[PDB]
Amino acid sequence: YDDPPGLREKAEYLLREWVNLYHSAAAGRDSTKAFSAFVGQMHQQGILKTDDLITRFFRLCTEMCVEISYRAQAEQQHNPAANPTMIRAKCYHNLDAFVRLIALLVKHSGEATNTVTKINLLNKVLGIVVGVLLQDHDVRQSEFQQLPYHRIFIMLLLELNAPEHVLETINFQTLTAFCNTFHILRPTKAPGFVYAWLELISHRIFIARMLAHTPQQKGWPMYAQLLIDLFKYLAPFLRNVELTKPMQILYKGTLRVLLVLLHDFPEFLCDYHYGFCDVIPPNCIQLRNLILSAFPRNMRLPDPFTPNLKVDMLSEINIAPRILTNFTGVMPPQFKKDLDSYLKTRSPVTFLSDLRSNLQVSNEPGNRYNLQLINALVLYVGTQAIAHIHNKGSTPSMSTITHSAHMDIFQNLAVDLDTEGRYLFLNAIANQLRYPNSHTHYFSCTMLYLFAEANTEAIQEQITRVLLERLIVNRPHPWGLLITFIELIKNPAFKFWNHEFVHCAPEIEKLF
Amino acid sequence: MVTDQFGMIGLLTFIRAAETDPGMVHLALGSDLTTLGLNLNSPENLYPKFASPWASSPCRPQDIDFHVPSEYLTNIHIRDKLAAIKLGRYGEDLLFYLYYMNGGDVLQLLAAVELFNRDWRYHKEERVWITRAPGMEPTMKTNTYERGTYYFFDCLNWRKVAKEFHLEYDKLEERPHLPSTFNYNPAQQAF
Amino acid sequence: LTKEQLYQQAMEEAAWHHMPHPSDSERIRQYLPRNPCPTPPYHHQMPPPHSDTVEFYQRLSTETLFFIFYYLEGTKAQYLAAKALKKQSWRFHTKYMMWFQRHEEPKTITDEFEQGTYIYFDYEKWGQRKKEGFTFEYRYLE
Repeated sequence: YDDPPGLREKAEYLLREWVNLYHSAAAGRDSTKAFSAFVGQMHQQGILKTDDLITRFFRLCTEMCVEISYRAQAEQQHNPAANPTMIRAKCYHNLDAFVRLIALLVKHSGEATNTVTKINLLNKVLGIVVGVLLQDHDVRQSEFQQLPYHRIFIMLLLELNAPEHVLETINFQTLTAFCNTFHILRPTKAPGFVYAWLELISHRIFIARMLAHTPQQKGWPMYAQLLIDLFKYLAPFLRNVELTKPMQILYKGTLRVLLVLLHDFPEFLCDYHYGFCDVIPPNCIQLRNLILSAFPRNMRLPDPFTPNLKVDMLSEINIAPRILTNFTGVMPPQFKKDLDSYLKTRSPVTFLSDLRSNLQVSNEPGNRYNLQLINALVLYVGTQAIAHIHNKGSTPSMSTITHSAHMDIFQNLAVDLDTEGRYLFLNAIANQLRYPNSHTHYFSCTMLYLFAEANTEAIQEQITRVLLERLIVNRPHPWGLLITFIELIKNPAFKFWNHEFVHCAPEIEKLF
Repeated sequence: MVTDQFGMIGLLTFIRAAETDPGMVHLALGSDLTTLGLNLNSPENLYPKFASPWASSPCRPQDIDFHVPSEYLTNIHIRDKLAAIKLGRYGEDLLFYLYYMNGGDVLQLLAAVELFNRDWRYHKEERVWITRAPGMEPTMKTNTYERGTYYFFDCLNWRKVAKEFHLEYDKLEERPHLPSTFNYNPAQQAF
Repeated sequence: LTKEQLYQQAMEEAAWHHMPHPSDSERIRQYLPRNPCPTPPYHHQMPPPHSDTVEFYQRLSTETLFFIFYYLEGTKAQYLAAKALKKQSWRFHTKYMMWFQRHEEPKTITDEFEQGTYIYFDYEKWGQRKKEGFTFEYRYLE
């Protein structure tokens, strides 16, 4: 009922024959002749008659390659004495053949200027392989293997990134197709394909094409989305204390790719830090340190070791950072309405308690606080406060950020929340302590002021806990963070050493 | 004083726990990133030589599919006439090349075996290949060691250099052994 | 963990048993495939620094360069090796598919072809052979 009878035999014959031709003594011209002849026979077999039969053809070929891979692996397991190199060489044989066929079909689809047909065929084949992957994953489960799909995807990617004009004119749509493909194949959607998936993202030519060669940084949003998917998958396991070996390796890999992105494309991590932090768990210090340490290339950071004043960066303090993530949309319309209303009229005062009730939506087990809503609240209120101060006629200082509706929220959330809430809150504040700008300065002053005019000693203990925690770990360390922490120690206007938590444990006391 | 893990107590307990278990370091002290394969202190990019998320070393020139002229590709033409790969009939230069370039591979071990056949011995501590020098006999010869001028291979300058050594037989390696691990994958142990 | 997340962890644990091989990403190496193995710590786990430069390939012996050229087809290694050969005054022939060097200045030199006595590397016997009165046509050079 699936396919018309005899179709699988046609597909098998054609595929096998193309496998024979591809590895045959064939150079460029020979490949052109063999391709023309093969397309001819393909027409003659009545396959390219309709899009349906084409879909069936590609699907059958894909499934055949997959089953060949499975047979190879089973053969390897039953006979461990067999050379694994040849076992891999069979899969490589058939898969490379099929991939080359696909690439050649895409390249010569329609006329030279006919990019639409080529792209449509690309998304067609890709979608087909994706469907086969999902079906195979759903039916085999633990028996699922990634080798065929992995090789197909990466080899097709390499084939379509070849240095030729036709592929160059459609490069962006190609990268788009591969991006959509990789998004549909999310680790939360296809767990057993995770490793290869990462290798599909962190691959050198894909990173090069997405973040470097693509002009106007148009590839940045898509890659950012893929990274967000990875972080989403990693989040629930990283939040847990114990971490299994698979998760450990996946995490190490993530560290490596993130290190690469940090060293080569700091502006990318800089422009999209908010979403990443909005996905990454607060207890993961290294990742957030990799992301918060990102800052533009042209900027030269002042020495944090021996600071003279804020006059060295005074030209960059008035410069507002860039947030390519709509955080205001996270907030419910009514909540945002009341928020702006209070930020405008500073009334009523009950809005604080109502707000605290509004950011701990307890309707699902495990999670007690809407972290994203907290981050959104902190960032929005902060930016609004900066705007208000600037519109007033002055710049945000230690004395200019005080006694406002914006500060009332911070104070209230600081004193009228439990340890968890204030933990997430202070993390939300510390996430803005980065390279010299308006945000890092305002939130540094905010953090320090919250420490100073603190009701209980517990709040101070929490602030010190955060600022220290983000500095005990290995490099890298965010600039604004380090500065903000230094201000707690250097300036005697806080009486830091007079507190009890500093003299709590011998290890802690010896740490300072 | 905070009576939870959100205070300094939770932090110190996390430090101790991370000092105990290595699989819990992601939350506490974190791992040294400079110990990883890539070089963080490089003026140029490192992504074009980025192999895999689990690679402990950057790409080798023999791992980069560069676009060579069509005249260079001859494997399809001479797949029948080209001589097979025999380590025995190669020069020591080629042997050293196959040793140093193919790290973590069986080819390094095979090259090491051939070198071992050419009366070369690998010093485990000196991390270099050492052999006898022509006309040079050791000054002192004991049952545990021997010292004198020998020939070692400088890999930095890629040239055979003479140097006086104090070679202990324990520090020297016997014949290299070949693994029998079926379907071995290093990326599996990148935890 | 959620039920779904436990399923994800289990699946990842399952796929961990067969992680993608390093050779799954690169084109199929015909003569020198990547065959990983437990290498002793005292041995060099990675190649020496600056081994990606052409100057590093200049230090190599000729036989090594030919080895790289013939057994590492379509790689950067073949590129660097070929560069090192050309800088060492080695001309590559198209029809015979081998490198040649002037053993001595040829008697007859024209723009059509260059006939004389040269030396070459036989890929079949793996060694250097000398050719007398060899006509090196420029129709097979690029």
